[PDB]
Amino acid sequence: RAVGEIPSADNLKNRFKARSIPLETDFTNLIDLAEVGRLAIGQSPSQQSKTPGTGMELTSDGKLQVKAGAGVDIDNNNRITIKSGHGIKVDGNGISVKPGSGIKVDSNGVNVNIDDFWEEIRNKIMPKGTMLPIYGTPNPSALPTGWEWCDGKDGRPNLKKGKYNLLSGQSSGTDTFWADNGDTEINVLFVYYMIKVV
Amino acid sequence: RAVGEIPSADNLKNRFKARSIPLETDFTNLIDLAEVGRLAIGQSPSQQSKTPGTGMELTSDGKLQVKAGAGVDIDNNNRITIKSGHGIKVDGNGISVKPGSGIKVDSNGVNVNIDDFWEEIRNKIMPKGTMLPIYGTPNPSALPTGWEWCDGKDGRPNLKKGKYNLLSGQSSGTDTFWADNKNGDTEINVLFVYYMIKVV
Amino acid sequence: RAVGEIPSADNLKNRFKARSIPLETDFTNLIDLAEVGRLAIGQSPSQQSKTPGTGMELTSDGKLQVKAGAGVDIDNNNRITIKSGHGIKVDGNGISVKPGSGIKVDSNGVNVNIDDFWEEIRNKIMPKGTMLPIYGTPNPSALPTGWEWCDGKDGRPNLKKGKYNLLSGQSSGTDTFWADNKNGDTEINVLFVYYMIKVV
Amino acid sequence: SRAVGEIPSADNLKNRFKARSIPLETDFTNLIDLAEVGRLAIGQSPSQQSKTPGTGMELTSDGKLQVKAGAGVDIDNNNRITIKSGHGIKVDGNGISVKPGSGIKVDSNGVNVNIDDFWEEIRNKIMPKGTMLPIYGTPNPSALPTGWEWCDGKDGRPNLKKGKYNLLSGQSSGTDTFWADNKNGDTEINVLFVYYMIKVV
Amino acid sequence: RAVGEIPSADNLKNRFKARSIPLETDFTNLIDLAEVGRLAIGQSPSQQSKTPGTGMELTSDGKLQVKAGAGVDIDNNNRITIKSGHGIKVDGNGISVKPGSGIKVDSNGVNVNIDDFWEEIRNKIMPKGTMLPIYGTPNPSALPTGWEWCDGKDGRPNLKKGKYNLLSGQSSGTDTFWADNKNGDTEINVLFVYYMIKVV
Amino acid sequence: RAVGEIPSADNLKNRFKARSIPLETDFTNLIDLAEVGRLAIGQSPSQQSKTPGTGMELTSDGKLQVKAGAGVDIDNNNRITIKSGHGIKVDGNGISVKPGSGIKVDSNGVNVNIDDFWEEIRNKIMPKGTMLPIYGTPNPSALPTGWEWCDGKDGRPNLKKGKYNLLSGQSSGTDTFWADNKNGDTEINVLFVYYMIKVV
Repeated sequence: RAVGEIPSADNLKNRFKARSIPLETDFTNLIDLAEVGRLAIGQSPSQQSKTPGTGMELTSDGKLQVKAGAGVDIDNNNRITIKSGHGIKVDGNGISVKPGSGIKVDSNGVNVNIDDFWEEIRNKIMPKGTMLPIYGTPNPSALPTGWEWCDGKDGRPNLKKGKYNLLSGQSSGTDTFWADNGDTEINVLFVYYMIKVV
Repeated sequence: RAVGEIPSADNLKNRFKARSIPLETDFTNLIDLAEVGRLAIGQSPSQQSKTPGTGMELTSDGKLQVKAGAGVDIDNNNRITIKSGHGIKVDGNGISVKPGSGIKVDSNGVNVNIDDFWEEIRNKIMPKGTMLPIYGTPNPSALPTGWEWCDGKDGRPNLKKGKYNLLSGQSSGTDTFWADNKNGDTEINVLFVYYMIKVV
Repeated sequence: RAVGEIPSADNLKNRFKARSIPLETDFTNLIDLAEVGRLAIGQSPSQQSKTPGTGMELTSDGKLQVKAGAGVDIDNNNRITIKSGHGIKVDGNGISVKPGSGIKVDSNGVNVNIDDFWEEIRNKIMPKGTMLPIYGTPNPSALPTGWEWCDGKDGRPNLKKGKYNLLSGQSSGTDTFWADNKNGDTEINVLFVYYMIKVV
Repeated sequence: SRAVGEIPSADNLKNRFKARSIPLETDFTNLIDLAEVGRLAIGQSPSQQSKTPGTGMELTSDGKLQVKAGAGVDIDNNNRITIKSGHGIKVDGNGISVKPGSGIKVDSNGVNVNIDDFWEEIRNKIMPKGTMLPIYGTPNPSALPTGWEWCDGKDGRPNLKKGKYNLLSGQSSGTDTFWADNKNGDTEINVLFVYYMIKVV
Repeated sequence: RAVGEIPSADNLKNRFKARSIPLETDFTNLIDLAEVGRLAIGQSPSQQSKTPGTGMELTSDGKLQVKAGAGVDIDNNNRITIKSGHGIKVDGNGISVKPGSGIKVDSNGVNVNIDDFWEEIRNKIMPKGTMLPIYGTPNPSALPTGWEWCDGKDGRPNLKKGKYNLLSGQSSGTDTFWADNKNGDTEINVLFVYYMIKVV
Repeated sequence: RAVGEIPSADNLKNRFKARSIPLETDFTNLIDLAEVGRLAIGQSPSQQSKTPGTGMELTSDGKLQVKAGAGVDIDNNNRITIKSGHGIKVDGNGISVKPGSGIKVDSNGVNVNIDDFWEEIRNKIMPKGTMLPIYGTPNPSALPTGWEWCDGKDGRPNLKKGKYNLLSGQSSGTDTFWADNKNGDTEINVLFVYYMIKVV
């Protein structure tokens, strides 16, 4: 090397000196960029609390992930999903109620459906063999399910066995008696008796 | 520069040597600081499985985020929410059952409310025009809703026509027969009751 | 130091130069490594949008975390759980329906249980002191809950005071009339029945 | 290294950094020792017993290492070390030599006396102008040395052939004669003939 | 540090990479500068002959110094000086010739000075008591030093006894003879001279 | 790596920034140390003249060495030595004057030695055959070298041939004339001497 080509000591010293502050600046930036990862997982000495954020944990090998609690699960594709218990179904419509006996679910919500249980309630209220009179101007209202007119058939009392057909208390069986001219008028209202067969 | 001032060769060499291990310690720490990020996303060569943690995925441009599955949604404010189907409402108070007909929902849970349907059950049991006798010590219990006394008003039967007012099987209209208390032979006992009739 | 030990100027130059590209690679790789964490929280100048990914937010001290919306809660051990409003139970078995009055919850769904409310429906339909006749082909059928036979005991009406025991409209009390079997011209049929009365 | 898959492991990175430490330590040790050479050369090293330039050398005030000239030594116009010559001495391309003056010749045998420059002066301190000497010639006299002539009467010279007998006599100037006999008398005088020369310078 | 302030990866990468060639240039120059002193002492792997230059040697502790040979000395003040032997003086005027007997040294050079030895030479030539005739033109040349006239004083011969004063014989003393100037046949010619005599 | 071991960012930053000044000191000192060699050879940009110091030059391969001028040589051992021309010799005693013909060198300096040339000077003054009268009483001084007594032997003249023995010009040979001591009228004085003759 030609000695004349080489710079002055002062030039050389200043070329070294002039890199100091750019270096400190680059390294400061590089350290802060790296610190981001540690802040993210909440393990930085500069944080108030050395713990991950809401709903997160750290695996043994430093993966930041969802910490699942009650009602939450992870499916086969590593997706966050809902664990369903009794009365719930989870499908593509989301979380919905599973209808059982006497219930029907719809856009109005969870609804009662009497079809499944009204007969059981009737049976707890009125026993087999209960008789009820129905007033009909000419005609009585329709038989409700489980009931039959008292027409004599099929084990059923006959209540057209005369002009007058009356119930009397506290025995089984039939009888007749005769009346009619006297001092005492008895009024009668005609009805149609039905009987609970079930 | 005055040559007397310049340190010895050993001072100088020692000054350079004394920084080597300090430097090694700083670069080690800095590299391990940098690595944390790559660990967090499950992409470190030092991890067994190079996959994000539970519930998580990476965007194609490097963001770590939740991966929503069945019943889970992301709302308009990027929050994690629940998707409700039929019979479920989701709001401020949380996930609740939406009450429909015959159902009331409170802190005891999902409850039957009979107000919405008991009448319908009654009508399946007891048709319009049903007549029921109520015994009254003097006074009968009050009418249930849908019932009236058989008092001869507004088309209803009049079971107060005379002293004795009996129901008889198996037709419509009224009639009368006579008993004779002077020269009668067979005693009939009678209990007075108050008949009501179902007017719905 | 003996001067013969010392390498050529060109050897010394070469060892310095040979480290330039390696050092550049190292610093390149360290910068990209440390970038991963900023990419992950969505704060990288290289990203379209400087926002966390779906479902995530940044705290003020730089933590990446789940952004909880409607139905979603964070428990005491920092877990993402469901917030249950009315109707809903959340526990180890998951999201279930909480059963209240008249409801039973099982593996078939939400079911109605009548035992909690059928009696209130009965009472809406039939008041205390209602009387019903029961035809017993043999004996009668059995008594329903809340009822009793009209056997004259405990303030109940005595419907076996005689041979013939009839109900009549439209009062309280008892009485008797006499039918003329002897010489009466009109037959009356009588079907015997067991009257029960509702005591609640 | 945009894609995360391309970025080396943390261990590999740390090992690349660690690997350079000792090579760096070596390189700097060598560079420092290379630099120290100059400081040693001028005898200013802390590691040297005496903080002085080596034999014959000094340092200028702006740091140059140069010769320190003492008695007899000079620096010429082209900055060359040379010899400073006083009287008797010449210094040129042939080296240091002796400057010859009067009566001296210098050659490879050394300094020599050259009588050509002074023998006449010595002669003149011994023998005055006018000195006459007789030369015996068996027939002929030896040849005249420089500065002498025969006494033949020319240019004011004594004439010693005027007669057959030409004798010198003390204690005057001039000439004269007296008569003897060739055969008769009582006392014989013997004569040897010579050739007289005279010093004319 | 607020993450928005931090530069892009790429920006940082260019900041580091831009220093490479400036650094190489600086180390190149600094090594070349260091190499100067090893070149100066003739100890450089790039020099054909690893030897100090003309006139120089290295001490054992690495000082670069003059190597003195014949005629050259180092004085007490470490100055390069000439060593002088017989015939020579070294002083402020430099190297000069020291004059001895019969020598004068001046700006013309080394000269013979006959005053110191011409008398020795005369004594080797002419013995004490030598007589020489001086032809006077009337008067004779001056006496050389060491000589006196033959005037008859202080034991000098008297060459003015008579009219005729001749040298003779082969002996010592004086005598006289008588010429027959009256009757003689043979003329004898006489030239007069001034005899001087060497008295040292 | 356990993330709890890694120090704070401010700690890491401070460690890098701590070294900045020490390194500025070290490189400054090292640059100054290297500069010493360039100063020594007088090639330093901070020197007024980019020239070697007094009596020095640089070889083309960069060696600092003595620049020999007139009088000065470099010997086969690379030593600075004196170059000797005519009249000078150089040896263990240094520079001295070399003695030739007619010259002796001692501590008094350069001396004329007449033994080498006085005979030549005699021969330029007096030729072979010169005759000189010596006065002595009763003996002459000793013969100088190169002379003999005129005693008639070995080709020399016989000046003791008679009672009186005179020299006469201007010729060769011998003769006799007669004086008259009885009758002569003219007195001649004679001084007796010893004639010697130069036989070289």
